[PDB]
Amino acid sequence: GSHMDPLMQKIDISENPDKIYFIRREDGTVHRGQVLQSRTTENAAAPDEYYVHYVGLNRRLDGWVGRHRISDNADDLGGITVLPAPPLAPDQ
Repeated sequence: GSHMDPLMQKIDISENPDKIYFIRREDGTVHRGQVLQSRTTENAAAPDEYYVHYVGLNRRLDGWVGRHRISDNADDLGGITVLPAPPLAPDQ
């Protein structure tokens, strides 16, 4: 949460627009979605939202989604539409 890495400067679209991005829905069920735009709010030092267009899914569903929801890999999101077992308060 400080100083943007010289590479992790938010996912770049101009490289694979066709590439389908996965987005974890609020309920939890992850679903495909094409990203077209993105904005880092006024602050522009942490905030950032990507416009997602769920493929096949209702157009109304389309909107803005936080970076945390979008990910190139599904496993990170929800392991392919599956809720991960809640941690029993892990601590050494």
